[PDB]
Amino acid sequence: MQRQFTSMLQPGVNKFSLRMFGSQKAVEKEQERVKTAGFWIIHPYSDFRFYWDLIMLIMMVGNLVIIPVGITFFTEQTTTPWIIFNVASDTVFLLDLIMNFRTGTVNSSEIILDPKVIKMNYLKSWFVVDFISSIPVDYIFLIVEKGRALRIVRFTKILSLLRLLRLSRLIRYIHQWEEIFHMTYDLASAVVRIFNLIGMMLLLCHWDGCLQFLVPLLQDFPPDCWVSLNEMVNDSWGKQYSYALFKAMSHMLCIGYGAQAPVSMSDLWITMLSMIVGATCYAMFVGHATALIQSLDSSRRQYQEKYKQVEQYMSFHKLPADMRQKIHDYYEHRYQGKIFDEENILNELNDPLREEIVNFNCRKLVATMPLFANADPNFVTAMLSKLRFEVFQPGDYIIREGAVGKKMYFIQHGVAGVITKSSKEMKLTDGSYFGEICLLTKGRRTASVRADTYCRLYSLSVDNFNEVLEEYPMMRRAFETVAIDRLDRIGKKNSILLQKFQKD
Amino acid sequence: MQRQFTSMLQPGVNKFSLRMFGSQKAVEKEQERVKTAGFWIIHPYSDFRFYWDLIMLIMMVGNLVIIPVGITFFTEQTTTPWIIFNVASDTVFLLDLIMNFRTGTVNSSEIILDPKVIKMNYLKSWFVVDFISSIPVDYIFLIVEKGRALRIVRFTKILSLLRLLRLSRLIRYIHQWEEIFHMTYDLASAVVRIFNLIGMMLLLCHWDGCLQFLVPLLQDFPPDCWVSLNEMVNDSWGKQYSYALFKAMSHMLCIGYGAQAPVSMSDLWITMLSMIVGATCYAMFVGHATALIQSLDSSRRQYQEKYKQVEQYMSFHKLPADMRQKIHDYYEHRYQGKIFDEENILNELNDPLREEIVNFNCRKLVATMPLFANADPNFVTAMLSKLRFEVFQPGDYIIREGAVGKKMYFIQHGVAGVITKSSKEMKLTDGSYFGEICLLTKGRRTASVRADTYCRLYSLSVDNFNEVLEEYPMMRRAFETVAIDRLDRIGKKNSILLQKFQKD
Amino acid sequence: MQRQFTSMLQPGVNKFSLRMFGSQKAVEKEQERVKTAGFWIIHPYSDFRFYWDLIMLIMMVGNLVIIPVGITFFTEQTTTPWIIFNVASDTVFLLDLIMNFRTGTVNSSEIILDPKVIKMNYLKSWFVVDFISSIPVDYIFLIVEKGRALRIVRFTKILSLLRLLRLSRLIRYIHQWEEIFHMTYDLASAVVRIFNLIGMMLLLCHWDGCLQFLVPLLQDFPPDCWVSLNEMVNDSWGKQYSYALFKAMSHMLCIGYGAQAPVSMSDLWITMLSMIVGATCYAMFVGHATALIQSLDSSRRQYQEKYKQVEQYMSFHKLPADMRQKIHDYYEHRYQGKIFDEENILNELNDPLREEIVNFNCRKLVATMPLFANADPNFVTAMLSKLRFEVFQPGDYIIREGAVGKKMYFIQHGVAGVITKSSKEMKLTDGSYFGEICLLTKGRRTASVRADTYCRLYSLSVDNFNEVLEEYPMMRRAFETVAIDRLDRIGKKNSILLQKFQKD
Amino acid sequence: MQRQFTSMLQPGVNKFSLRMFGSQKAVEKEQERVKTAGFWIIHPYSDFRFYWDLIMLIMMVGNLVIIPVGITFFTEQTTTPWIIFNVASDTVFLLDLIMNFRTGTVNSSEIILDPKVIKMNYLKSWFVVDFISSIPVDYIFLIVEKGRALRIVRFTKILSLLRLLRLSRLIRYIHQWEEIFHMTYDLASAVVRIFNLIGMMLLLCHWDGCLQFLVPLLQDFPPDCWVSLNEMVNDSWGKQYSYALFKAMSHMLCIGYGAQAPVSMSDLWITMLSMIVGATCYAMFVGHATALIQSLDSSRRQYQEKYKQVEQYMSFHKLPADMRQKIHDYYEHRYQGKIFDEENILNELNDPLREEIVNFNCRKLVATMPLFANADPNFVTAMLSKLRFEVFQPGDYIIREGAVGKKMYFIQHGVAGVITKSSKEMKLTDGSYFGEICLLTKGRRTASVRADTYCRLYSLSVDNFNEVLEEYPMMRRAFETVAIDRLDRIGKKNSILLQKFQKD
Ligand SMILES: Nc1ncnc2c1ncn2[C@@H]1O[C@@H]2COP(=O)(O)O[C@H]2[C@H]1O
Repeated sequence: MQRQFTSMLQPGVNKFSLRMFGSQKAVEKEQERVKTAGFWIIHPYSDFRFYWDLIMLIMMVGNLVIIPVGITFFTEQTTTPWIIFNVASDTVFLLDLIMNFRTGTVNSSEIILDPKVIKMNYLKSWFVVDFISSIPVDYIFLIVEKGRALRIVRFTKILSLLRLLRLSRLIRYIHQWEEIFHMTYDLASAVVRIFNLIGMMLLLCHWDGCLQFLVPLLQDFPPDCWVSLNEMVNDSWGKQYSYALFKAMSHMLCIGYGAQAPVSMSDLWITMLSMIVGATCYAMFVGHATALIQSLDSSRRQYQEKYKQVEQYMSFHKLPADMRQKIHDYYEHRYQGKIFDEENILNELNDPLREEIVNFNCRKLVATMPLFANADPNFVTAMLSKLRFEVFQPGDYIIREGAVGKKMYFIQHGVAGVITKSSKEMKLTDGSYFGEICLLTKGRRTASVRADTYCRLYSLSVDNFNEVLEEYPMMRRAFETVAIDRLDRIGKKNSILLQKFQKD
Repeated sequence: MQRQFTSMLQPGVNKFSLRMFGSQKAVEKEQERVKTAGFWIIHPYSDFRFYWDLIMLIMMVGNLVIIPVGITFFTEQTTTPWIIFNVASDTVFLLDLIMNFRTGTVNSSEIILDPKVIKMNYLKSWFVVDFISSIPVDYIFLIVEKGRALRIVRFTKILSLLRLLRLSRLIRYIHQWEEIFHMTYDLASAVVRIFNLIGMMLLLCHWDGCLQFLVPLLQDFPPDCWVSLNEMVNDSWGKQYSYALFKAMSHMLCIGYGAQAPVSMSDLWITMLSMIVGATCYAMFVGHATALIQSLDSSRRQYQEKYKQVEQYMSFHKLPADMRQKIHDYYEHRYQGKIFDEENILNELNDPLREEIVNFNCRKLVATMPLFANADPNFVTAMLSKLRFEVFQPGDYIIREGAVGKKMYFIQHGVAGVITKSSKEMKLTDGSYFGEICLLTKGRRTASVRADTYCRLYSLSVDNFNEVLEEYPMMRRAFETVAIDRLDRIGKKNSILLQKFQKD
Repeated sequence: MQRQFTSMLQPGVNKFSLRMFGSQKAVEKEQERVKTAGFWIIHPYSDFRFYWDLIMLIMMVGNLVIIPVGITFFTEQTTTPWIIFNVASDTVFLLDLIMNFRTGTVNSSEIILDPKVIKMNYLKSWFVVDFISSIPVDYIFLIVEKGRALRIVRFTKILSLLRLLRLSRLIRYIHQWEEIFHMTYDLASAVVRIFNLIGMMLLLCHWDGCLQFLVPLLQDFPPDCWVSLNEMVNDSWGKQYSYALFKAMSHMLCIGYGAQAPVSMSDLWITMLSMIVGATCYAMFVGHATALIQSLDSSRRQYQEKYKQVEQYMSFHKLPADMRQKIHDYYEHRYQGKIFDEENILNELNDPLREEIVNFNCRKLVATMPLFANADPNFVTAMLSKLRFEVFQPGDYIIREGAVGKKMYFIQHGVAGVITKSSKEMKLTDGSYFGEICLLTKGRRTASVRADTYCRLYSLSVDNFNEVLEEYPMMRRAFETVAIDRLDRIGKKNSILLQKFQKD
Repeated sequence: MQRQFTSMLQPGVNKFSLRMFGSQKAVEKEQERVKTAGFWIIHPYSDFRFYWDLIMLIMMVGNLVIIPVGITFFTEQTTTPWIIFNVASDTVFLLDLIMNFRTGTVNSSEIILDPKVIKMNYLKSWFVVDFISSIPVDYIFLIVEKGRALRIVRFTKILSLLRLLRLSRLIRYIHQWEEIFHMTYDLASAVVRIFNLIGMMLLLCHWDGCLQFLVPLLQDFPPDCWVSLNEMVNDSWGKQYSYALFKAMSHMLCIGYGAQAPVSMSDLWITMLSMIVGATCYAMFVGHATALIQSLDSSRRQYQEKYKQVEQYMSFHKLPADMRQKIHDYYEHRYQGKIFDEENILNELNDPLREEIVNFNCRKLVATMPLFANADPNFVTAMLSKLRFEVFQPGDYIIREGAVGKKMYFIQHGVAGVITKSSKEMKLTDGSYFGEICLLTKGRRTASVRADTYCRLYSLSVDNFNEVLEEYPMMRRAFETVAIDRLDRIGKKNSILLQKFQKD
């Protein structure tokens, strides 16, 4: 199963991968490139690499949690199981270190050159810290000593603490994979940021708890320390840890001290350090929280902000209360508490998508109308692209009689009434259009039109209409025919239209 | 009164409802849809549902407040009145649970399918938690036991604590109804968010207060606990609660500990937990406050921000101080400390509304002018739509003599003076227009015009004017006539105009 | 001096007033309106009113500071000087109350109707609180009693505390005058908001300090209170106040308790209340600070944000590093770290201002050029309005030979070199223009032009140029002449131009 | 080496300098201006000045750190080394003061007038504070005394504290140079702001630590002070300082008190003051942190915000889930999680840069296409400027057969298939163009085109195409030829094209 291994090493065709590299052909090229170095090089966005990093993360986390505690509260640090654990952990880290040379880096296109690009760049960047972390230094030191004890013991713990420098690597890994996870699952940034901070914060607290206890151990439990004053040196490890952790935590969240304020200088300085660390962390957390909160209601906030401008405008012109109310109502009907700019979004989209959206919007209208179903779909598409959405309140004159008409209408939803001299009352339903005659006749509006209820209309401008009809002269005839009947019903004969019909 | 009940079950025609569903016809359709399931199904936006939720909220709140306290500070938990209270409360919750199957869900259109849509979705979503909360588990356990006591008693309290899981339901309800309340009364989001948080925070504090006391009770008041060290075990319930609450509250708001720092591990851990809960809550509160504050002065802030850009621009070109001052003055006059973009807002509005606004703005002007009152209102409307607002400072040449004039003017407010060679001094008042001759003659400006005080003018561009006058050729004649007299007064005869008049 | 008084009562012609009311004539109208009610009514924006409010504010502040302290720490509350102070203060407040009926309200235009508008609205709005505050209730109570003592004494202090309800009025006044002060001196909003909060916060702290001491006094110094445990009942007033204030302050800023955690319930509850008040206040302060900070660097922040978008764009297209660097350099040269949009700002301004700005920008250019100084200033104005600012980096081909030229140029600043076949090297200085021939000839570019150093140019488009020259055909001749000489120098004869010259 | 000195005094030609002054010629002018005053005046942006300020900053920092400590914890303040240090420090400050008269100020152009502009402005601005700081006042006082001791000693320390007023100058310097450093290295503002605050905060803490100890020293260690209660008067200086610092720091970060709550009034008041200082500082820090955090993820946040609007839009129209998914996919492909507006950025850039960018984008396309490599580069440039980027998803009809075609295409990347009646299957690769025939023929689309995979296309509109081809009629012929072959292959003969070819 070498082929399988090879496949694993190369980048898979994931959704994220596709997004990164565009087409699938492009992905293949990357794979081919990878193939140059055999049974050695690993691509940064590979599946195997992901798995490896996952493996690392758990282990790393454990080490960060467990190691300090082990160093501090357990004096028997040369016992079997512990030793076994340590060596094994070190091995994994060593392996990881080795892998980083095989692993490709990303800066432009990813650096796939094995001996030159990856090795020489990594050796001058992060290799120094990593190497120290990977190797078991304390054990080496012990071996050296082998080939007066208290001092040695004291020294060893500090040396062992070098194994905690793996945190940097962990951080790096998190930063890498989190970016990848944004391009997969569409994560909210703020949430992610807060979670990381929380993880960091807790870790720091833990370290402080360990650290505070540790200094006394290192300093041989002097009587003016906090451990000796409470008389909990001979108490169980767990209790001590808890107390230490509590002490650390208080400083972090700005509560208080331990049993008493620190007496000895060493203790005092440690406390101060913790406070400095803690307070800053807390501040950062607060900031993060604020950011998160702002993000969460950003959609709602924005709308309100936009509306505020409208209010200000009104104030500037000193409009009557009634008028203001009307405007407010209109706004409510139009946007329904949702900020967006159709002009921008539609522009951003491509043609087919736009068509799809438009069709969905006006599907009902299309179904209703007799002209739209029979004619070619291309014509329909042409028509619906040029439409512009409008909302009218009840008691608004949509068209006034005698004016110069720039735009016709299409009733998607609601009921509008027609008013003409000696025409009684005529009411229009959904899937009806009005204002077609003034654009055809090139004259004035034959009669007034006023909305009965709230009317949701799709307007079409004159120029657009003309453009549409230059492409499809057969559809104009139908329109003309429709107009003529309406005119007859009304009682106002348009002569030009009649002439045109005769000609036809 | 079954009809009434049915009506209640169906959605009413509220303002919010109208907003949601658009037209009233649409609302009727929803009602009809609801009617399919008889004496069973309840619509989410129904009036009855609202009332039910209101009923729940009070009760729920009471339970959240009262239950924990009861569990903790009252050992006599099997007494009559308490028992009566508990059972009754449980009944209501059970009823509510039953209702959720009858209640429709909102995701698109609301799911009105009774046996399939509502029941199967809710059973796999929130039913598990709810059911546990509703049932009186402790009593059931007791019954089971009936069909050594201390342990049982200890167990029972924890079981009873399951009744506090109703909080989730409460939260859900709040989230639902708050959305509805945004679409009714136009609430500020930030305020709402803060209030909810406050409610939550207080509740949490209360729980902590209860919780802290509770552990000692559960653990049988060990001598190293905070209750036994203060010697307030046998003190009255209320005092204990207060002290406990105080302790909780301090941790929340980051003040301090109780009488002393916790000695026993159990206490210590509890304290730590509280601190973790408390600190985070505080941070969240701070964030919310920040958000609120930003929202409150957002209208003011924005203006300032906008102005800052202007200042920066000036700095970039390194303008003289005098010039800068002038610009500042202009800005002050123009916007009056109010950020808004007329171009956007007007576009957003529909035609009738625009007309109304324009009319209100220029009502005074219309009243003043002799031409506007006599002519058709359509013409007036056409004119006023195309107008563009402008502000001039005293000592600014509005028109310079001999230039090519692109726009005429209309004095809404202020006083402007005309300057011509051997024309002495002429001053114009509100409701007067100037700059009409260059657009009619299609030549140069006959004389200069300079503002006396601050002038608020409505400009009309040449193209727009032409457009207006192609529709109404009768109004042009009047303009021409007006011009001729003015020309005569001046002493500069325009020949083309004269010719036109002769022709007429 | 009744006339003077009358004048004072009426609104003065301040800058703020002018801004509010527009023209000075308008202000006069307001004064006339005011005149309807004689020796009675006061305008809200009057000078006298301002002075009155100033007088109030100091007094009010003093009362807020002094009264609580007096109530608490001085048992001898019936002494002479104190009595004198109190009565006098009350008198002023009573007078202020009376004034509010005379004072006009602002909602639209300000309500100047004396008996109906001002009196009936204020009587149902804020009169209840105010009246109570104004009257000396404690003294009245004492009088009543006159026409067992300890209880009475206890009662009286609480009654006196009603005089602290003037805070509301103070707040109102501050809110009023701060708005006015925005329209005078162009204050930063955030700063103002923070200052108010600080004032409020300190006041609250003071009250808490007083309040904490006060309860013990009211409760007769019970031995389980904080005052009796420290044994500072018989200590001097000042020390007590300080300690009390300290205690209050700690709760506000989240430090700690007093000497010990509160023992008695009353004390405990008070402490809790203070904490609730304090913590919230602190949160608010933090929010305000955040807001202020964001405001302060908003000009800088915005620029950075804008740039970030550019960077993102570059990243999207995956541009070479060199190219990116070039772009960065260009950006630096163009905007100089200053965000602004000329297109918007210029549109916002009126014509004369624009002209002034343009002239200032291109004054140097005008001075340099021989054509601009001799010709009419109108022509110059026309030219300079249509110009568009551009920046070029050294080594950029401004014009390439043989291309179709849409725009000519004007060198404001920097040095550009001309490159033609067998033309050697020609270098242009400030106040020189190039690219004029392609627009005149209506053909192709005669020769290439490349920048030597960083060149700051003003471009003029073809259409604009044509527009300019239709108005002024005499200036075209000069241009033609200039071109011809250049052509001769080059060695490339343009025939059309020659023909035109011949015709001329 | 006087020439060198002179050079140093004058402004160097740095990058920052260039940015400030534009061209290098301009810089020379500044130098010339500087030359008017000889061996005296120093320019604000000079290199020497920078160095001087750097020198000051270290020294100033040291003084701020060291002086207070010296004043407080060392009673032997008249010893040799200390004296030597003090005098030397004073000398430097005196020199700096002298320099400020020689140093030019910046307000517009920098004030280079030596006796009038720089001296008279600085003498009325900041000279008062500075002078006091510079002079050794304590020593002068001592001298005066020379030409009962305890009181004198007490006095002297306070006088010496005047030397701490150099902080203002330091602040000023920082504010100056930080602005300069923004215009050099493109620093993130937020980071800079936070760092300054941190520096300030620490300094304040230090001062508080010193200050707290100092009052006892001044007050002669009264037994009710915090130093005497802990019995650490005779302890070493360092320990005392640490304890004092700790005490200060706790108040700053809101932890607690020292050993006990303050007993004496003096101590108490000091503590309160510290708390006031501390809390405010902490709040400010929090605000700064928040600002920083918002800045850091602003690029990411913005994108998310933008997307939210899209989501809202979708919600408003109530689109199907499938459709929504499609839209999401499109968005992901198009922008790749990166907010930017090409329309704005490109407008902001100049022509050459745009050309460069466009060329880089379409270099591959150019390489691919046979027509583009052979023809003139000018033509290519013309073509590529007018192109518009578009993205298509697999299964989208790019062109539908029979429609009126407004735009042709260019396949940068991906694979698109052509569909015609009885044409089998034809597939196009990168560097191929389609949609050219409808623009040439001025008719309808000959056949449909649908994307196979994700297609990245560059569209060219009809009008733009026409514009391009009016300039280059030779390139049209090639296009026609290409079309004809394609038509032949298809089987649909276009007659007009054929006619044109014949004519040619
Ligand atoms: N000898 C010259 N001196 C100054 N400018 C020139 C000379 N020759 C050409 N130019 C300018 O360089 C430009 C090149 O393109 P145009 O033909 O648009 O217009 C040309 C002139 O404006």
